[PDB]
Amino acid sequence: PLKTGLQEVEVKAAVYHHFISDGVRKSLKVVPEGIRMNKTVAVRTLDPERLGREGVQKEDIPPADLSDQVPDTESETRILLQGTPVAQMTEDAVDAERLKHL
Amino acid sequence: DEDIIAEENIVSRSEFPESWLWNVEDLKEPPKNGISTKLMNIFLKDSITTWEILAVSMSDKKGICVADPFEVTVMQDFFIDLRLPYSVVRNEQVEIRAV
Amino acid sequence: SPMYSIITPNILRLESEETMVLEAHDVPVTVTVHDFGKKLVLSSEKTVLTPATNHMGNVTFTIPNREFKRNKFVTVQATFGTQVVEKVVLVSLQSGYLFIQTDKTIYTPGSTVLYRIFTVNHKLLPVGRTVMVNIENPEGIPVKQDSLSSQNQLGVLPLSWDIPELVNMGQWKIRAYYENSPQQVFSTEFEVKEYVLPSFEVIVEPTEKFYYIYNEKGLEVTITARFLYGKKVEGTAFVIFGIQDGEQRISLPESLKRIPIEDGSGEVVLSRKVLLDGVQNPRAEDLVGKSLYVSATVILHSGSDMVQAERSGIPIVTSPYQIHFTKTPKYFKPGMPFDLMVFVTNPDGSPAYRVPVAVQGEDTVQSLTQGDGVAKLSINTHPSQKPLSITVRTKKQELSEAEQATRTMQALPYSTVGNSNNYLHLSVLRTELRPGETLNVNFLLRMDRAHEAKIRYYTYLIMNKGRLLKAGRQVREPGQDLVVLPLSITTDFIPSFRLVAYYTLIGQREVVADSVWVDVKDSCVGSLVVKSGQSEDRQPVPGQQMTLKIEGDHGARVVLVAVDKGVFVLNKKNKLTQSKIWDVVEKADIGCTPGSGKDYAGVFSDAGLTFTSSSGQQTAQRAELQCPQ
Amino acid sequence: HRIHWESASLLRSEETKENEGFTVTAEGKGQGTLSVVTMYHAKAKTC
Repeated sequence: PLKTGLQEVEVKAAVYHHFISDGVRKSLKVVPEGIRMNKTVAVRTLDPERLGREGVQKEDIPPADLSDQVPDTESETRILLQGTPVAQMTEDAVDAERLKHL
Repeated sequence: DEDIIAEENIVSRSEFPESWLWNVEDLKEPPKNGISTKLMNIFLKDSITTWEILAVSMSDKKGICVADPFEVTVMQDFFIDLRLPYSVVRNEQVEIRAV
Repeated sequence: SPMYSIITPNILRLESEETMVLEAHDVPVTVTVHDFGKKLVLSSEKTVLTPATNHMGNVTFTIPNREFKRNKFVTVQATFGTQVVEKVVLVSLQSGYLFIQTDKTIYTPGSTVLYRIFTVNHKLLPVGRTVMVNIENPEGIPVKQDSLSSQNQLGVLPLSWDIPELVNMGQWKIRAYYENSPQQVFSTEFEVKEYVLPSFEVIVEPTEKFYYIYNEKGLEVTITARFLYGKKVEGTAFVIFGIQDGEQRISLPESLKRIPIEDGSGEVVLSRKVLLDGVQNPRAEDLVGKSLYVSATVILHSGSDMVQAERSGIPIVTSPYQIHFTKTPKYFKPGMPFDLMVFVTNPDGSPAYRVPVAVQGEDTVQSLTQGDGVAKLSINTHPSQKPLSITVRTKKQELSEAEQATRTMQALPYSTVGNSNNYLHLSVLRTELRPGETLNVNFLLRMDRAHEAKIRYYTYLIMNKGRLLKAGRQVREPGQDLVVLPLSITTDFIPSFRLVAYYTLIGQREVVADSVWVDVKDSCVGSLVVKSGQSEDRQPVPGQQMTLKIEGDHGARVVLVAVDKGVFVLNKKNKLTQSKIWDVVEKADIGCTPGSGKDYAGVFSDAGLTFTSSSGQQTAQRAELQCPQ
Repeated sequence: HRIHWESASLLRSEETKENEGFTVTAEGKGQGTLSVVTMYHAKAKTC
């Protein structure tokens, strides 16, 4: 193989003294050289009114290193955002288990 | 013809899917003892295997029922099988086989 | 004027139609539904009772609202011209089902996923409501969620998703639920893993499902491999064995064999010595309760393919049968004979066939089992009120006496007042009942021996799918002790039903009752058939066309899908079948006890039914959602 | 975006084909988490 991506392969066959023949056409993949690894750049928490300045909180994300990248290859960056349900303490009063003296 | 068959004028099978006929069909033939019959036509693919067909019916007076599997066998006489790996590393010797 | 009685389902489901049976034992009556403090009024109905109609009120109404967001109750009241009777019942939220179908079973990155959702109600009929669907990755955090409505579609929802190119691997889940009741969810699983399609299939099978520990031939298995289009195969196979304990696997390295497969047939044999030496347990009897499994690999003569097949769960036992008491009433019958129904199965769970049972205490009291592996027996009572213990033992011939299964069961008495002690049980051969056949309910009866010439009639009800299907009334003339009900079995009775009957006697106040559980054959009420309308000349050829013929009921929709048979070799779990539908609908009934409780309140409240009387002779209440255990 | 109570615990992802500086701001009230992951092909210079 010489180039990455999808490639097509054809094979043909014919039979002597009879009118029968066949042909197949399939495809395969070609991928670069090396190994695949992921690098964690930044993990941050968001909590306005306690870490920022008057509600608005601003951050900054430095660029990644990518020191030993394979030549002629493309990287990919993903940003994941999530919320944490923090349903807290101070629940109801004492349950109805020992409310039989009322 | 007058020339022994060389390899210039033969078409090649190309379609190799894994699941097809994702259609929906309705029955409105006039009844005959409560059984309606519909006729449909299908064009087979270009694989040599055994296809399995399953159908599910859901009316308004009886409810929901599931049919039984049906099997269709596609077969030839002289043919070619090709086995390929999933992925190949660039710039490396690779061997493939044809049967 | 003497009494007025109301029969009601135990739990009523919102947005449906329910019934009450009113029995005055020429009066207008009215029924009304109020909330619990008092939310205005829900509904009310008016009816009249006619002496020519035996004073039976089959009052039906539809239960509605949006305020119904723990568990809650509702009060139903009824005034019969002058006197009022009321009762409080529970309200639930489960209001239908959801079925999910996917075209394939295993995918690759970059492909697409296509699935369908079917919505049905309690009676298994199309409905239209709002649903929500989530897709969950292996860890558990949802990736994509969506909301949909299925109005004006007769109840089929198609959808689609597209797997990315750079995605995780393993097991992914689809979870769907109604918008109204988020407490109940329905789920489906699929796999994501790169692969390449195989070319032939391999089957491994033993000769006996069990494994008697006293055999000198060990365990023998056979190997059969075949191409996809029907022709035979040749090659070589490697086989290995193992031992499975509760979440544990041990591999025996000494048991690895190579065999040539010609025409798709291979034989493997394992001896006692290797099995004994593999473990550190010279005592054979310590091995009972641990299972075996075998693994095989097949290679071709051209060095082109590699297929693996595994069979797991060969039990190790000393008795080739098993006894059960899952469907036998627990409270016996003082004086009158007591009927038992045994259940015999193979060790793998498959029902047995043509094996005799008996009782060690008595003699010649024996029978056989039909295709369901159920045998019917009867036994007399002392009739002292001391509880009795019964034992059952298999009496199969041509087998040694030391290899017979047996077990024991206990019964409890019935607490009547004044010794009326009247029961019900059908004296017909418990066979494979079929829709369209007939049943003969035989009232085996024993009234009080002194003045049994006062009772005029009985009342009986049929319960199915948690609703009152039918209520009857059969009479008799004084001096009789056996009457028959020629029931006509229709298609709506599938898959099982419960018959409950009772009568009232003048003392003080007397009411006596009993119940029976019966099952029918399971199959879809409709009929769908798919076949080849072609002339069926020879095998087709790629690129050709053919004709497909369908037969089904008028005015229905048929959905289709075709899948290659090589995918099922890789992963063949979590498919769709009618047995699954019946299992799901059956597992969510109300009354879980077979029947014949401790007293009238017990028998009435053990079948999901509520009885209220104008004289205060009512039944207890329940406020949970599932029966214990 | 807008994070509410009902839609919580729903992973929200965005993609990029190049590495440059960012700027993210948050307003309102609550807690949340943000992560950045860069993945690429490396050089690892045989059965």
